[PDB]
Amino acid sequence: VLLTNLSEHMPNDTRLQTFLELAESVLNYFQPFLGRIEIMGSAKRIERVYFEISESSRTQWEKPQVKESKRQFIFDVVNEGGEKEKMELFVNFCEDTIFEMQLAAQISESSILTVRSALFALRYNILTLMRMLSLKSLKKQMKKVKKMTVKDMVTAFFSSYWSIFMTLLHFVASVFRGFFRIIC
Amino acid sequence: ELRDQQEQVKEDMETKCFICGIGNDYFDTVPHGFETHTLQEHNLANYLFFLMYLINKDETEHTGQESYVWKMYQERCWEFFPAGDCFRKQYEDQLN
Amino acid sequence: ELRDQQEQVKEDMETKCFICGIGNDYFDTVPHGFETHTLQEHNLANYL
Amino acid sequence: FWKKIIAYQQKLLNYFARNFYNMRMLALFVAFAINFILLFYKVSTIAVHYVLEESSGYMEPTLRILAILHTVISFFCIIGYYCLKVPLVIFKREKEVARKLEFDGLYITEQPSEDDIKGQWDRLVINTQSFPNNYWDKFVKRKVMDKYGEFYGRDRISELLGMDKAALDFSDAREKKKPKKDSSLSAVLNSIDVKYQMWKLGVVFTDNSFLYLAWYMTMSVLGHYNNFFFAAHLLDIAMGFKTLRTILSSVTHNGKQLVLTVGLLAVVVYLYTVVAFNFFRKFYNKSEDGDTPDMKCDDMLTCYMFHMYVGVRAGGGIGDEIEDPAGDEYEIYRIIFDITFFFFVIVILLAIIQGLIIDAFG
Amino acid sequence: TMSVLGHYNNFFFAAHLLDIAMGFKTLRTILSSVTHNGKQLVLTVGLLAVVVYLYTVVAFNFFRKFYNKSEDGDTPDMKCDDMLTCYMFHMYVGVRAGGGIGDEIEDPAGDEYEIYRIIFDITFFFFVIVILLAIIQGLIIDAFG
Ligand SMILES: Nc1ncnc2c1ncn2[C@@H]1O[C@H](COP(=O)(O)OP(=O)(O)OP(=O)(O)O)[C@@H](O)[C@H]1O
Ligand SMILES: Nc1ncnc2c1ncn2[C@@H]1O[C@H](COP(=O)(O)OP(=O)(O)OP(=O)(O)O)[C@@H](O)[C@H]1O
Ligand SMILES: [Zn+2]
Ligand SMILES: [Zn+2]
Repeated sequence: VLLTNLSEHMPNDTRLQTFLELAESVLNYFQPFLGRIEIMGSAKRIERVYFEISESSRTQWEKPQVKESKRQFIFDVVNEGGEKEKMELFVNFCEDTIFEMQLAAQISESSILTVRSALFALRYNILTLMRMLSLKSLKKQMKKVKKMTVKDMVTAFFSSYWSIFMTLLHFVASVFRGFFRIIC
Repeated sequence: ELRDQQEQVKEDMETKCFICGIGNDYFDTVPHGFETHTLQEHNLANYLFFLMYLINKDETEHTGQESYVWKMYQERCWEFFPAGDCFRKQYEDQLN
Repeated sequence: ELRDQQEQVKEDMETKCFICGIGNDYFDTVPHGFETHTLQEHNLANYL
Repeated sequence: FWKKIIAYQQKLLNYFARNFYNMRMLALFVAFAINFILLFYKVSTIAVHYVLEESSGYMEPTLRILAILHTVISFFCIIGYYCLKVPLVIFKREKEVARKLEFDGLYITEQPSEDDIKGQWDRLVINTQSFPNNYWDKFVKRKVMDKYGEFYGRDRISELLGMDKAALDFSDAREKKKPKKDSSLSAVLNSIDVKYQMWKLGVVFTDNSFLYLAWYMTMSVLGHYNNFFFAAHLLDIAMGFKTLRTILSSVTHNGKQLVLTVGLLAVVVYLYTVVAFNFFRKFYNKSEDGDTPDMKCDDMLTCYMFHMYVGVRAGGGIGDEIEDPAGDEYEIYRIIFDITFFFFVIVILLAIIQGLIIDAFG
Repeated sequence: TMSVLGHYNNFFFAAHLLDIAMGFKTLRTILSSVTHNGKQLVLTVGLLAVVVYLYTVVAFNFFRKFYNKSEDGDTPDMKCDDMLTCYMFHMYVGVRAGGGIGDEIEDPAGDEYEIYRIIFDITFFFFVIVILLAIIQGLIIDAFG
């Protein structure tokens, strides 16, 4: 906190800027726990206050119910609220939120198969398509295509995509079968 | 009507700070200036956290600034809330 | 249309003084400056 | 031999990639021709078979020619899609997985959540030798190694990314190798990367635009056994046309509030069916044969179906299709029942549906 | 020309009442709501013409016994034994009906295709009478704004 105050009030000093990097780990550990607000001080000047935020306060502040309460409060202030009542309604909301967070802190004391089936269907149905590649006996196809014809390249070029489409159909059917087996 | 009401809240929160009321035009003279102001300087959650700290802190253990804020809170005067002013505007010539 | 007409009046009265026509941005350099101007300096009831 | 045959292969691939969008407009024009010929399609008499009426006689051969042309064009639109828009999908997937490996450590510090199919399927491509095949950054493995190597291991990271351990060092050091031949079938079969082409096929099979185009092909193939599956190809206007997407966006913008409004109506007309089944049962007779009644609210399911179908589709509510309540002990109650059904279902709940579509245009 | 033709038949002088849109400048604000989104009111009718076609297909393939339009048992008046006739029936009577196609066809109770035909009718009512006739309303309304 002393280092943060010195850094934010001496923003162009290089000796402090070559000394702050010597405390990055400490200044990174306390970043979540370091509070920082701004007030109009007793000297008629804007002053910056540094305080401590505990982990329980942040955990209860980041709860879904408190966030929804904050959204509703902000909506109400913006729409149905004025400007002279803003900092009064804000304190009234902060007090209720603090009491709720403090009560929650004390009271709080101490699909997968569906994805797996689809993944297995992909694996199996793609290995079925890849086994004809992993044959090494396509030398017979090579021998009959060796008499080159653009017609036969057209035919085989269409046949590869037809095989891909058939593999996709098999994969879809396997997924449907697995879904029937896992719904019940 | 319920759509315009929800859009107005978003517009106000994206174009004006909740606490000070200064527009984003002033703060966006430095990159991500409005984000820095509304998440580090004038965060509305930080003011709630400060009030919690002040309330849960012993009265004989406040600093002078904390005692000043505590007295104004106890007599319900909200002039310790920056309104139209901030650090980077008060010290604009020094900071920049 | 009747909703936008009523919203425009509120927006104009909250963002501009009735008499001088100066916006609230100028007056809100002092806390509650627009309120002070529109209720003590340029109040439309005071002119009546 | 296998320089020129691949040259012709690239010629065909480029042709189909170029004409993907032009054959996508032709498969929509052939559909409006098949479905226009299908408007002259009768049923003839028991052995019942559908016959295509024709005075000219030119419709039947034309329909069979157009049924094969549509099937050919649909397959060409799948080939064209694979040539054109699949490389973009592969590039986008390869960029995301690489940047999650590097800047998030998705497979070093974290792991997929076992319910993300993309995250679990992207495990195979990490170890592949043909990784960033489409993504530009060829140094992503060397970057993840430099980043996470010291903490998690020169050897663990190398095993995970499938990079060579020590043969690279020996090759920078002293070794010899022998070249190979393009014409060699063994060379081609060894060069092709099985584990990467598996992940690529797995991604294409999960693509939401390849699956739709495959459905378009399957329902065109099924259009030869029965020529009425070519009417399912007229659902393609929403995708082909870009001006029918502004009209169809009003429904789909608030498309989740139009489903929770029908569900709310299904609950409201249920609370009315409860009241009718408990109190108004003598008023649900639907015939003049006095000997045999046709009571449609003597069972809860039948009464609920009656209220959901006839009362809902009625222009004044349930009271237009049930017995007159005059001169009965439950007369004012049944008048309230009918008027509230009309107000809350026919008027109000059928106004929310209108307003949801209207508020989407704005 | 239509004033000259009004001398042979005096009823061509009724075609001169279409001139109010041009002569009057206040009837052009009302008539601009239709013509502002005037291209979306044509692609919506075309979309309805395709939707009621996919319903006619289902009716002609599965629901043909329910389209008899007389009580003379000797002579049926089947209006979905031909695709064009069934499409005209669906486009005219089912579309102009206030509850959908199901108000003008046989009752489905006590049939094997009963829940399917209930779904057919309720979806026709929802998608055509309610939704597609709401897009037309909203297009005119969003033009005034
Ligand atoms: N004084 C202020 N304190 C906090 N946020 C402010 C302030 N002034 C303006 N804002 C704006 O309000 C926004 C808050 O938006 P919102 O209410 O959606 O919550 P959020 O911080 O985005 O997170 P969440 O919705 O998850 O709670 C901030 O992103 C910021 O731009
Ligand atoms: N010259 C002006 N004189 C008075 N009010 C002004 C002037 N210029 C702007 N205003 C604004 O007009 C507002 C008046 O609002 P409104 O018409 O609702 O009446 P009100 O003062 O709030 O009270 P009431 O509604 O009870 O009569 C003031 O609050 C002020 O912000
Ligand atoms: Zn601020
Ligand atoms: Zn003034």
